Amino acid sequence: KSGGSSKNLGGKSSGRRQGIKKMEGHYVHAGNIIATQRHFRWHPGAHVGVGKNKCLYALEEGIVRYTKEVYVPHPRNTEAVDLITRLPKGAVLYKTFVHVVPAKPEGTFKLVAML
RNA sequence: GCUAAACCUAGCCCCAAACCCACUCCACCUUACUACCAGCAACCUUAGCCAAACCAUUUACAUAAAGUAUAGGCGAUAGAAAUUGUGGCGCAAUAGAUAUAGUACCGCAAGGGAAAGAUGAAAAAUUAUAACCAAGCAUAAUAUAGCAAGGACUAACCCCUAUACCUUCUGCAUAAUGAAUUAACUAGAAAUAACUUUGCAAGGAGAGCCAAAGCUAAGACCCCCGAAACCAGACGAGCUACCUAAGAACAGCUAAGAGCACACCCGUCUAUGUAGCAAAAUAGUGGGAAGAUUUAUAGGUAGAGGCGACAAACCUACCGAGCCUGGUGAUAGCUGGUUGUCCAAGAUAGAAUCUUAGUUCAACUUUAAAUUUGCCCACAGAACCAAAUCCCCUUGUAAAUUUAACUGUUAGUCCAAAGAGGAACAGCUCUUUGGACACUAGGAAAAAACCUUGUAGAGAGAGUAAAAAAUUUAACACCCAUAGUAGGCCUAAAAGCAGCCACCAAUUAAGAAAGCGUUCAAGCUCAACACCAAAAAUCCCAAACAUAUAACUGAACUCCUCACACCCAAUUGGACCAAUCUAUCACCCUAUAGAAGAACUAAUGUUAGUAUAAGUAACAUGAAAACAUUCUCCUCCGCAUAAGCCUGCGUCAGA
RNA sequence: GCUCAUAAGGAAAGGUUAAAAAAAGUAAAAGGAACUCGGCAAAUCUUACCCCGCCUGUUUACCAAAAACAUCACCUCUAGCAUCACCAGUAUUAGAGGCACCGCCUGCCCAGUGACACAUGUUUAACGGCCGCGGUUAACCGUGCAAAGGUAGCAUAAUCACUUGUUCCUUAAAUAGGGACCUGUAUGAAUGGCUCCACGAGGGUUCAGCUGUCUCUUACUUUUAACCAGUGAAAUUGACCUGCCCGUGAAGAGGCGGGCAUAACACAGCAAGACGAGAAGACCCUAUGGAGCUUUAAUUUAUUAAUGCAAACAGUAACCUGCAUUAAAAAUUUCGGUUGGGGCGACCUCGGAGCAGAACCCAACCUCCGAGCAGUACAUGCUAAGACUUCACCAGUCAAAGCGAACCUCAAUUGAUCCAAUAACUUGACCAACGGAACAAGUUACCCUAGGGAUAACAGCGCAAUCCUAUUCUAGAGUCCAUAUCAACAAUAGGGUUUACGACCUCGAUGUUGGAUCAGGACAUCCCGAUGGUGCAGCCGCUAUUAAAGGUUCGUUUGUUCAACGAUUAAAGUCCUACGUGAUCUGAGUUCAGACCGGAGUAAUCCAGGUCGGUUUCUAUCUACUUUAUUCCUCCCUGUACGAAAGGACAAGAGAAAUAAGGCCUACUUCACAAAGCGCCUUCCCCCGUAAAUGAUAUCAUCUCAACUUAGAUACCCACACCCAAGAACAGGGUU
RNA sequence: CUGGCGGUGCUUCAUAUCCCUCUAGAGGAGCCUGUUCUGUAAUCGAUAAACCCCGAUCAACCUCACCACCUCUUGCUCAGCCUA
RNA sequence: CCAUGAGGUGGCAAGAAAUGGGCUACAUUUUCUACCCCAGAAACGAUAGCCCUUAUGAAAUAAGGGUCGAAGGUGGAUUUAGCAGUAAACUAAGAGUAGAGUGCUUAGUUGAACAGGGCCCUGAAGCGCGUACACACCGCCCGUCACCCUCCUCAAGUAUACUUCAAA
Ligand SMILES: [Mg+2]
Ligand SMILES: [Mg+2]
Ligand SMILES: [Mg+2]
Ligand SMILES: [Mg+2]
Ligand SMILES: [Mg+2]
Ligand SMILES: [Mg+2]
Ligand SMILES: [Mg+2]
Ligand SMILES: [Mg+2]
Ligand SMILES: [Mg+2]
Ligand SMILES: [Mg+2]
Ligand SMILES: [Mg+2]
Ligand SMILES: [Mg+2]
Ligand SMILES: [Mg+2]
Ligand SMILES: [Mg+2]
Ligand SMILES: [Mg+2]
Ligand SMILES: [Mg+2]
Ligand SMILES: [Mg+2]
Ligand SMILES: [Mg+2]
Ligand SMILES: [Mg+2]
Ligand SMILES: [Mg+2]
Ligand SMILES: [Mg+2]
Ligand SMILES: [Mg+2]
Ligand SMILES: [Mg+2]
Ligand SMILES: [Mg+2]
Ligand SMILES: [Mg+2]
Ligand SMILES: [Mg+2]
Ligand SMILES: [Mg+2]
Ligand SMILES: [Mg+2]
Ligand SMILES: [Mg+2]
Ligand SMILES: [Mg+2]
Ligand SMILES: [Mg+2]
Ligand SMILES: [Mg+2]
Ligand SMILES: [Mg+2]
Ligand SMILES: [Mg+2]
Ligand SMILES: [Mg+2]
Ligand SMILES: [Mg+2]
Ligand SMILES: [Mg+2]
Ligand SMILES: [Mg+2]
Ligand SMILES: [Mg+2]
Ligand SMILES: [Mg+2]
Ligand SMILES: [Mg+2]
Ligand SMILES: [Mg+2]
Ligand SMILES: [Mg+2]
Ligand SMILES: [Mg+2]
Ligand SMILES: [Mg+2]
Ligand SMILES: [Mg+2]
Ligand SMILES: [Mg+2]
Ligand SMILES: [Mg+2]
Ligand SMILES: [Mg+2]
Ligand SMILES: [Mg+2]
Ligand SMILES: [Mg+2]
Ligand SMILES: [Mg+2]
Ligand SMILES: [Mg+2]
Ligand SMILES: [Mg+2]
Ligand SMILES: [Mg+2]
Ligand SMILES: [Mg+2]
Ligand SMILES: [Mg+2]
Ligand SMILES: [Mg+2]
Ligand SMILES: [Mg+2]
Ligand SMILES: [Mg+2]
Ligand SMILES: [Mg+2]
Ligand SMILES: [Mg+2]
Ligand SMILES: [Mg+2]
Ligand SMILES: [Mg+2]
Ligand SMILES: [Mg+2]
Ligand SMILES: [Mg+2]
Ligand SMILES: [Mg+2]
Ligand SMILES: [Mg+2]
Ligand SMILES: [Mg+2]
Ligand SMILES: [Mg+2]
Ligand SMILES: [Mg+2]
Ligand SMILES: [Mg+2]
Ligand SMILES: [Mg+2]
Ligand SMILES: [Mg+2]
Ligand SMILES: [Mg+2]
Ligand SMILES: [Mg+2]
Ligand SMILES: [Mg+2]
Ligand SMILES: [Mg+2]
Ligand SMILES: [Mg+2]
Ligand SMILES: [Mg+2]
Repeated sequence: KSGGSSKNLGGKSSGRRQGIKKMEGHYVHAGNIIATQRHFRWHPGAHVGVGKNKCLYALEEGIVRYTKEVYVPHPRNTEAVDLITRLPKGAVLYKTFVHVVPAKPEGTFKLVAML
């Protein structure tokens, strides 16, 4: 027995727990993490921030909603521009975005005093 | 009825209170119980087990301050002061002091250690109580068969049923340990904190301690036996190893640490013995037997040591270092056990750990309480390199979150599918989804895991779920033969089959040839025409019928009369209760509260008697006789003494 | 100290019979070691060899008595001296060591350790070592390195498999014994190499004699056994009203599912089972439980002696005490985890790919890819709503804003407490055994203890990777000729007999192989019986089926079944029986303590290396048991049938020999009023596998898984008391 | 006994000789010149005094009698023979 | 014996590998110029190609005429002859090549040292010693392992033949 005992070590990693934390229809508050995962899964949509680990987190109190909108990234990403140019005429990427439909308003004009 | 069973009084533990004893007569440090004569003696840090999962520094010897400061491989732990101020809710011969006594017994020695008895006013009462109560036997031996029991039965057996208990482990009669019963003893002491009920309240408690509803007081919770092994000093050279002083022994024969051979020293081998003669024996063959020889007496060498012709052998039957005392009831992830009745809830994804036989967290489970949403939920929502899964309103329901507690689980096995390595094998090792087993019920033969089925009782009632293996392949249409010829290439040769070509066509109507056999041709058929699966070793294993009408039998499942808390491992929450003492009327034996040395089918548990092999193994005493005496055999044995014992086969009376 | 057998000293037989088994003695018809690993009890009394040890002597009282231990002889080192020994001694004297007398010898090396301050070197008779690559079965060439590179010598060793060596004998067989070869690659010199005078309870062979060890055992006495009288234990027991076969069953059933059986107890033997009975298996494994031994493992020098300093006095311009070093040997401790049993090999932290395919999720002694970092600012600044969170915790990740300036990329890429530096921001780990004791090794076959078949060596159990047996298409051979016969590439069925594989009860015990008596069963049949084919002119042969009623040798070696060989008969078959049977036996060794040979190891110890020897218990309780024809040789068949000659048979009858069983002492022996064999008599029935009349499905033909015919139980029996050929008692026969 | 030989002894000579002194050149590169011969169809004889600036006083062919290609029996020679 | 011969075109004349010799020049009077012996400076070598192939010719090796006008670096033992027209320098004709240079025969000019001492190396002559040598030191030669091989001695246990028996 040599060269085939257990030289292929290293595979002893636990689960990273990276998925969806607030499914669609849930009343998420401002600041809660919506999901965490590697590689841009759900691109940022309306009222959805992005941290450093390519994660998402709600910014306003509302219900989470997912749609399929066209993808038009920033010209900075030369790789994205190249991939787009490599597509034919009638071609669309259609990525998965995330939205947060706001419920409450930003404020209300209340009566202070009668002068 | 033999053997048995009980008596309870002597004495023990606690403190409550004082501080105790001690030479008539001789004798006692030499060899202790010895009338008598010329020689140093004293003061010493205790170690160690154990806990930090090892272990070195470390670990204990009135109240409050305060378990604070402080010290501490700053971790396990240790831890001050100033200030303060004359009886038993005991024991009653396996209990109580070990005690009738520190008695024999082990013993040369330190050292360890038990029981004696049972009526009373008269035992200078003759004369016995009332038999009854466990274990072993008699009155009284068995009469097909099989966990010693049930339904029964008019009856014992005969009929059907069911695989001893506890512990472990996923799984049990298993052939895994425990066990002969009986009587006695024998194994959960409490903690910061938490729950319930009393009393007062922003205060209570009989200074001190706690206060954004708190404190006080009570009730309720933390097992036993079991090593190897260390420390300090005693006791041990009377046997073994060595040394010292003075003594003893060694026939004879042949002839010098010479040879054979008495006594004598040790035992290389056989046989018997193996609970024997002996916790190391009996005969010869064995080596020596004027010398490194054996031994009588006394003294010296004692464990971190002594000794040692090294056997790492011996030092009082067991020496890789003898026993005792006090630390040690040492420790121990480990074997074993952990006592009365009944009801209810009650099976776990994983991680860390000098770690996978152990511990913590998480998760499962239990108790009391405040809150409201817990599960299948429907459109929809949830990725570029198949069964599926998450959220999910109405809808079935009544379950879920949290607070405060704390023990218990955290080694699993099998089945259907995805698999992973192995041989697309293993009652093979490990995951994912579901079920079962650890929990009873009816079957597949005896089955854990397979099919059906759960809320617990009776009735000599009714209706159902699962439920009984089937099946025998081999013929065959079997009438019948001219020729252009030996076509051509190679083949001396294959002409019809060593090899290739086209494969025509005359027979009236069909192969330049589909097989067989020829070196080669010779011969025999055919295409077509004319009726035509079993075998392995103790002996195969339920009797058994193909022919009376499809439906029966078949549970702890459902129903019928009553009332229902009365079928889980570990754990948890509750209702009762045999015995004793205490305070209460009782008083032919019971109630309210206070306590547990409070409740035995087991811990190769201890004490006492008794079954079991078992009347089996072991065993002796030479013969006749007038018990005067005589006869047969053996002898390396016998005489006195140093070592050692203390009256230990003579008489008198009874055993 | 005495005569050691006599003037001393004692009674081996409680009484009857002599069942079975064992032991102590007497003899034995032919052999004298041929059963046996061994000449191991009893008798002769004895001849020649090898290894080792100088010979005597001692060792493990209590399993190993030696090939070990010690020295008369040689050699190494230390000591210049007197009052307790060493010493009332003095260098030829003593102390500490290596080897083994005597003879031939002790060849080389201080790189490394130790001892000598020897002015830098000595010491190997101290610890230890004496080499490799290509060549006309090798000298000598080309060389590399150090200390030399095994010199002499001995040889298949007590010397790692090769090993049962080669080689010639010793016998009928020789892994037993011995004459020579280095090739012993790991022999080889006072860790001593070789011969030899005497010797060995040391370990292995052998020539002429020897015995019951066996061939084949028998008769007698005693011990001893049974009954009648007495007393009188222990190991052990859950209760037993206790059978057998098939299958299951925590995996070998007297109590389970189905069948066979079963009147009651008692003695006389039994050791197959009740995984039988005595010891918390001694072999394997766990223990942050121990102890012995060894140092260059982690620590302290308590103690001894010498060193430098201090006080301590004499000199000038000599004893104690305290502080650190050195050698000795002393004082405490440990020897981490995984391993489909333990060591060995490998691993110990983290990220990704498939298992885990569509929220998360899960296993690495399953197959892979990577990292203890890498590049520019230093607003990588100070604050703070809400969340994710490697399935716990400790540890990690995103973030609206608020103040201050604007007009980071990557995937793991790491480090907790205490402690230390630091005036103070801040920093300190290959703690990788990476959730991390502040630093600790090797062995135990001299081991102890608490436990484990959670976890091993033998079994049982399940698989069938390996093998064997049969069949299927023929590939290929077999002179034409696949299928008389052999048989590739594959598939279908049976095996658990070999090697493993899994550890499911059996480590508070299942005693391990051969060899002895005894054998039970199965046929994949070696032979005796019957058939078909054949490369069958006959025997000798080959193949396929039935038949297990029977038989299945004598010996030489190595402990080994297996393993080689000599002669037989027709054959010297396989397999299971817990590698059948140790409560029937055996010890040869396999698990032990001591020693030797070569090696590993600085040392203790070990080679799963080789041998010298190594206490084998049981008093029976239960179940169960304890009395009924086989072959070979010979004679008429004889030289027959068969050819080309050699060669050479079928059946039947008869004589004799053995096998196993049933009997006897009158001849022969052991011997005597008996019994036994070596001596003598008897032993008898076919076995299902084939070949044939007669005809249909299938008017042919045709043996019948269509109808019908051929080779196709006899034996023993069932009316008190004395002796016995009957018997342990009981029972039986005779008693004119 | 003759001779050879001697790092063999003694004595006498060497007059560019053997040294004690002195001259131009080889021991530095290119053309010509040779040799053993790898190219080849290609003489190569001597290959240390006795052989190479020897046929060389010269290798476009003539030197070259060596083969790629053709030649002949009277072979200009009563041949060539440079084939040993 | 119908060539192993020679005759008709072609060729070898570059160095696998080793190398002597003739010329070019390795520098300060090298290379340049005047006085026909009145001085200095940079401190110089087409060595071969290409055509006319010169010298000829069927066909061209140092070339007379058009392209290298530079680059090499007096070297260590040893070596050649030279006692004076010698060593060393400065110029021409030509045997022979049809064909020629830097070679060779002849014809010319300038012109050293020491010209003295010894066998230490070498050669010769006279006396003499030794000789295992004689195709004569390039000799004989001694001892290391042996095939076709010729023999012997020792050797523990073995097999065969043989003397002694009775002279007791
Ligand atoms: Mg992975
Ligand atoms: Mg403790
Ligand atoms: Mg501790
Ligand atoms: Mg005070
Ligand atoms: Mg008492
Ligand atoms: Mg008491
Ligand atoms: Mg009774
Ligand atoms: Mg019963
Ligand atoms: Mg229990
Ligand atoms: Mg238990
Ligand atoms: Mg288990
Ligand atoms: Mg049992
Ligand atoms: Mg409150
Ligand atoms: Mg003594
Ligand atoms: Mg002794
Ligand atoms: Mg012996
Ligand atoms: Mg015994
Ligand atoms: Mg002796
Ligand atoms: Mg003697
Ligand atoms: Mg004597
Ligand atoms: Mg002790
Ligand atoms: Mg304890
Ligand atoms: Mg542990
Ligand atoms: Mg147990
Ligand atoms: Mg109890
Ligand atoms: Mg329940
Ligand atoms: Mg750790
Ligand atoms: Mg398993
Ligand atoms: Mg269960
Ligand atoms: Mg019900
Ligand atoms: Mg009791
Ligand atoms: Mg027991
Ligand atoms: Mg008990
Ligand atoms: Mg008995
Ligand atoms: Mg007697
Ligand atoms: Mg008797
Ligand atoms: Mg005889
Ligand atoms: Mg005999
Ligand atoms: Mg035998
Ligand atoms: Mg034998
Ligand atoms: Mg023998
Ligand atoms: Mg003899
Ligand atoms: Mg000796
Ligand atoms: Mg012993
Ligand atoms: Mg002995
Ligand atoms: Mg000695
Ligand atoms: Mg001596
Ligand atoms: Mg030596
Ligand atoms: Mg060997
Ligand atoms: Mg008896
Ligand atoms: Mg009796
Ligand atoms: Mg017992
Ligand atoms: Mg069974
Ligand atoms: Mg049983
Ligand atoms: Mg047992
Ligand atoms: Mg045990
Ligand atoms: Mg301990
Ligand atoms: Mg300990
Ligand atoms: Mg392990
Ligand atoms: Mg978490
Ligand atoms: Mg902002
Ligand atoms: Mg971690
Ligand atoms: Mg660490
Ligand atoms: Mg540690
Ligand atoms: Mg040993
Ligand atoms: Mg096994
Ligand atoms: Mg063929
Ligand atoms: Mg197991
Ligand atoms: Mg075991
Ligand atoms: Mg055990
Ligand atoms: Mg047992
Ligand atoms: Mg058969
Ligand atoms: Mg066996
Ligand atoms: Mg047995
Ligand atoms: Mg020893
Ligand atoms: Mg030796
Ligand atoms: Mg026995
Ligand atoms: Mg009996
Ligand atoms: Mg009985
Ligand atoms: Mg010629």
